[PDB]
Amino acid sequence: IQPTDVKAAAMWGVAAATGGLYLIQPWGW
Amino acid sequence: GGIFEALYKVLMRRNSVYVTFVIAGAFVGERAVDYGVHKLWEHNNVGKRYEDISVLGQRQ
Amino acid sequence: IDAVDASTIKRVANRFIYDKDIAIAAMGPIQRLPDYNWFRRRTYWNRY
Repeated sequence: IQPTDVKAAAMWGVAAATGGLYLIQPWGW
Repeated sequence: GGIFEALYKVLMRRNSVYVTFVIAGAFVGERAVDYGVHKLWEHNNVGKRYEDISVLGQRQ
Repeated sequence: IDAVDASTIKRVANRFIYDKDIAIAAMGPIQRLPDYNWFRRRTYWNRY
């Protein structure tokens, strides 16, 4: 379950990064 | 070179890291090319801008 | 022998199997056998 749990953690992190970028789009970050 | 192999081992043993890398590279290259084209545009034609008219504030 | 557990299996497999070249040889009615690129791409997963 641990490799699957951390795979899901990484996928959730990718999705969360993209969603945060959607919320605020700083040009010079 | 060996730097290519080092980059390959650092970034591509998983896939979500690859997706994140692609997104980050996109949203950095966009800014870099924007800066470059804006700077070249400013350089090409000096004196014509809106803040370069000598009488901008003499219709009060 | 009993000093080769799951972690060592994964380590050696990622040293020898994952994303490496192959050699094939086939004989007979092999007109329906997938081409080289199929096998070569199937040595890693994009799910993980």
